[PDB]
Amino acid sequence: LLEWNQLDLANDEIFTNDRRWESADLQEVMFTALIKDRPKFVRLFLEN
Amino acid sequence: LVNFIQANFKKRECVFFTKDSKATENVCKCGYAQSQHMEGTQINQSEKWNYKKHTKEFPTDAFGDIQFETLGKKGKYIRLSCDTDAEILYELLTQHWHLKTPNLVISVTGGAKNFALKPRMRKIFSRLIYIAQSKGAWILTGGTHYGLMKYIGEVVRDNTISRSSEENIVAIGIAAWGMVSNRDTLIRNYFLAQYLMDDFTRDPLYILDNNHTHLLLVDNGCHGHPTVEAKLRNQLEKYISERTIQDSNYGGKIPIVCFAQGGGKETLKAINTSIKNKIPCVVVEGSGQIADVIASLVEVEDALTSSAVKEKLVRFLPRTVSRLPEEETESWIKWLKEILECSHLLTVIKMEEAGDEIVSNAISYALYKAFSTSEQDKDNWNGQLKL
Amino acid sequence: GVMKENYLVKINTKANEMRHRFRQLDTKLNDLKGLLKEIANKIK
Amino acid sequence: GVMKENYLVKINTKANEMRHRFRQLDTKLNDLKGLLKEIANKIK
Repeated sequence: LLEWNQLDLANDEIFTNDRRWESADLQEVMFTALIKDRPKFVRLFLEN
Repeated sequence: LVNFIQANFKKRECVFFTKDSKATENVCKCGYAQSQHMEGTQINQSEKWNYKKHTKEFPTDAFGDIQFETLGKKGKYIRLSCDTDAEILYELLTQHWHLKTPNLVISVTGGAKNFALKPRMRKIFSRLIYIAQSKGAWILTGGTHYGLMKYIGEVVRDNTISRSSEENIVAIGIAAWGMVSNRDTLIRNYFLAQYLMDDFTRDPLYILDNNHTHLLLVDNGCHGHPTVEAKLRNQLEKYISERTIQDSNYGGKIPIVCFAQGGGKETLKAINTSIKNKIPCVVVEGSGQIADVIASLVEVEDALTSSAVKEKLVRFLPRTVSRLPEEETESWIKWLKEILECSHLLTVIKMEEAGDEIVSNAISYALYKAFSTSEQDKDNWNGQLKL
Repeated sequence: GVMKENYLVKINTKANEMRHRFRQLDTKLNDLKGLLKEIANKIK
Repeated sequence: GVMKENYLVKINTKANEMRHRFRQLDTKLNDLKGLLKEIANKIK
């Protein structure tokens, strides 16, 4: 979803209260959002 | 202060050993290891362990001023039992801790972990904390440093930093003593407890919040058992609602409002108990989990069948209802039915009405609905107008 | 930092109607169509 | 004072559409949904 810049889909499906994740679990996804210029996903990971 | 706490507050310990085969290692049924046990610990012949019979009450030994980081703001904490009454708890809070009588009490019972910092929810809770500060209100949250409680503490700290000359914000964190991670530092060696969490490792136990003004760690003499502080929180809320103060603009009683947002079984139980205790509840729409279920249920005006509630539950909480068995699902359906049975004591912050002062509007509407559905509303023109 | 948070909230609120009203009308129309279909199925 | 009353009326009238039309449409949709529900209940 990040490679295609689908922020709404990620918010609706990936990041939900039903699922669980950790801050260190999305380190590499944060790096590849930074280097691929995905500001919406940077903001999503920051606020998640 | 210390003498009153010692002579009025007590702790609990696993005094009868009831180690279970399914339990790991050879710890008590309470979860405490045999080495970490009180002196003269007998072994119970019965295979059933309870906190009332197989547990003994002993004077508390974990209270005082809690400290975080290195030069951070000093907090407060106290270890106490579930059987502890609400009268002397209120006495300790007000008289022996120098807390003004609240003109409003907000019981924030939301998601215990994984809270999304969406701008809408951020604005909603910032407005809620601003209202609490303006009205001189108390915020009753959990003491854990996770999710919504962490953001509430952060907003409280921000408000204290911004307006130092304004009224102080009281943010009581009612947690469980059996889930505190970095324990053995809250026990007394006047005394300041350093709850350092920078070097704390990753453990299943909860971590106390650093920005909460006060902490009420409820101890049932167990370890690793959550949902222990709920009983004492409900009793304290009931006492606050039943409390009478002559200087009140709410007909002589302290206003009490339950703020719900998402959550799971614990949030649903808290909402049900608040509804039972005649306490208005405010549910924020768009939060998912149980809050959106309640919003959808109160939006409709059907015959309140179990099929609709089950459909809403599987729509908003698919994985949870899939995991829970049939009996638990039936109990949840009964809880939602009980909550919806009293639709007057329920206010929803609609997503469409995303304007300004939404939180104040919802809280005022809940308070006015509670006032109208009471014996005072018969001829309280002045009281309703002033409210 | 607190002032920046307030300023960000202010600019976000100022950035934010007709779309919400249109969505509500569409949802109401869809609900009415579903109710009519259910009534027709029950009658038939 | 009379002139001030006229001026206040004028500015109030100038201060004051789409919202009224949307509210009327929502009320009409709600009435239609209620009528459909009543018809379905009578048929069933």
